[PDB]
Amino acid sequence: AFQRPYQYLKRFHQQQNLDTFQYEKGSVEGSPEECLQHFLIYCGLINPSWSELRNFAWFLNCQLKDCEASIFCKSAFTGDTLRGFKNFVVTFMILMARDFATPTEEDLAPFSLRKRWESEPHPYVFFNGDHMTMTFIGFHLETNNNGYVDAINPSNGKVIKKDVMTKELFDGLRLQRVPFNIDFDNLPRYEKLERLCLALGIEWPIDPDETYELTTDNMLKILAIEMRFRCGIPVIIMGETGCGKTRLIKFLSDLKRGSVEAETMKLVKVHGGTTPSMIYSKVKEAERTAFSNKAQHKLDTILFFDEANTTEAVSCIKEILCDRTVDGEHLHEDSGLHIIAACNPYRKHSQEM
Repeated sequence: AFQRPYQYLKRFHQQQNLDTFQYEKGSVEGSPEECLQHFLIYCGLINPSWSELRNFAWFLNCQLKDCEASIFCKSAFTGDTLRGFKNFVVTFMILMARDFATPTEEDLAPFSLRKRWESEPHPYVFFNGDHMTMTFIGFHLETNNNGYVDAINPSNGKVIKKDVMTKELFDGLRLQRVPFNIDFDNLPRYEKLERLCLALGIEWPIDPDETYELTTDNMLKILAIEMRFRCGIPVIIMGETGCGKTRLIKFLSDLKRGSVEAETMKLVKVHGGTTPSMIYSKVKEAERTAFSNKAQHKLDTILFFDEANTTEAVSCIKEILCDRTVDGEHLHEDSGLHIIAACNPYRKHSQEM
């Protein structure tokens, strides 16, 4: 997980071609401090933790794994004019990592002060695992006067990521007919559902509930959640009780299961009275249910914690997924279970209130 992004970014540091195959499964020469510094500099954070670097590492790992899952490298080999694409890839991965995991009264400074909201760009590109294409939601591309293409956002304008790549990649992908710059504010329900099921790696798209209007921001948040618990990053959703959260991942799980009538979404209401024993019991029972579902259907269940902040056991809600442990026993990485939690924001009342 820490190796492959290191192998790519070490060669990305000094501008060099990468047409030679990578992932040799053996450790090439590498030193601790050089890779540590390289991960530090390209992350954006000036004072990052170790968890943030781990999160960036797993995100790059999962993104490169998606890249090798598709046949883009093989198509580059067989078409013989597709290189330099990986440079645009890696630049965009830095961009979405900066969109993902670089956060930032005198006592709510760490908690209430939220430097980033949903009123920020979400340029989202995924290499789907079920198919051999790529999909884009949440951003637009526009050509510039220096021969390159810049990224712009809806409702405003922005000049992020100047000087990305040349025109040969654009010509190649236009030959491959991949949906670049598709605006989802004027697309019908069937096509948006097809794109969503293409992105989540879901086969045989079936409508679970037509009444669930699925906006562009809904693409962004659903795919962010799925990406978060695909790459292994803990899923904590800092949305107010106003925002629709339970319905969101209920819809996600309903699509994920497809047509089975088993129990795939376990909704645990977290609450002030949630003693730690409550949490371990619920997680263990849902973990046995996860064994059953994975063994019988090759299907992944989800354990969703509602308002997982009012309890005094938020550390219990943290250990189950940050370091993969429940009540002091190492949870099984093979088991198969997506544990997500929804944490309420922090803000004082208005003084008159």
